[PDB]
Amino acid sequence: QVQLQESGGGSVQAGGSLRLSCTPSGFTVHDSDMGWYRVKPGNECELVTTLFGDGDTYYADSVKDRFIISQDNAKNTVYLQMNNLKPEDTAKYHCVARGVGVYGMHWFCGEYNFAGQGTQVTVSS
Amino acid sequence: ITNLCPFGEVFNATRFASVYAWNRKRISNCVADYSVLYNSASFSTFKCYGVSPTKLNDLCFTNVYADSFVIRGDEVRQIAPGQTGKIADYNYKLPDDFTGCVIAWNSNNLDSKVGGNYNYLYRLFRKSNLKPFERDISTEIYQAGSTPCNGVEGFNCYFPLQSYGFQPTNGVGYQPYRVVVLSFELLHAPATVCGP
Ligand SMILES: *[C@@H]1O[C@H](CO)[C@@H](O)[C@H](O)[C@H]1NC(C)=O
Ligand code: NA
Repeated sequence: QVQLQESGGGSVQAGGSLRLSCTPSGFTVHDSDMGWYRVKPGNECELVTTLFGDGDTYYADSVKDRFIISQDNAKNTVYLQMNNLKPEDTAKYHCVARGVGVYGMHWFCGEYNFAGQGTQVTVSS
Repeated sequence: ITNLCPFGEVFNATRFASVYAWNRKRISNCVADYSVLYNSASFSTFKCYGVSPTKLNDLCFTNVYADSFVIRGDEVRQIAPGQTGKIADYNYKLPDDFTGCVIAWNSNNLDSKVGGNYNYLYRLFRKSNLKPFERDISTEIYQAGSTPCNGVEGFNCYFPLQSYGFQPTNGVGYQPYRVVVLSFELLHAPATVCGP
């Protein structure tokens, strides 16, 4: 069985922070590059971040320096630290294993990616 | 033999195959100017075995095969006789006595994407090594232990393919390289692919 255990979302006021935690079950964060997509109102999918194998990071221009991805291999967990949140950050956030890997050939947001249920984030006025 | 051999469709294809599902094109009934390719400053690898590139224009073969795919830059060394590693072992295997040329060039500008391109795959698990020129496109779950998998990925139950993650700021060893392997076949049968 393969799955992602996701936590840390919910409701927060603008200017606040959240921390998402994502732990694979049946495989590890070492198997593929980990990241997050977010599905904004209107079913608008956007790649938020990815931690590449080489240790480099991608961020969407709109979240750079406010959001930080990190990984703890020993804990088999990847984290998204979300600071200084804004109303336009409201979305369903989806941890992903990018690409094809030991967990199978899956799709998310039109590309190869293994997602799960995700975590709603709602940022109020 | 008046037509020019259709190499452009191979070398200039918009999309390349994943290495596990490497493409093969038969070239026949045509005139090939190998020297023009060889004296192309377009290639960072142009390595021939059992033939001289400076003499290939002199020779006729029965058929030529042009195999193509993408791999990492630090994997191009595996596309040669006598090599080991996940590409030679489980994806694309040359024979010890290969007669042909291995051609490669950096394709970061075409094959990387911002955020990562994961559409190029390689086979990471296999029960045995490929024989020379074998192709395996199967996707059965790899049973790494003594528990059977029942078609479900999980602990010691691996889907056998893996994405490369090509993103533009990868170091050059982790960048995508396009590869063409030319093999030269002489049967006891007429000979249809000549140099000028
Ligand atoms: C591919 O296109 C380039 C660019 O125009 C051309 O110069 C080159 O000869 C082509 N390669 C082959 C194998 O025809
Ligand atoms: Na990883």
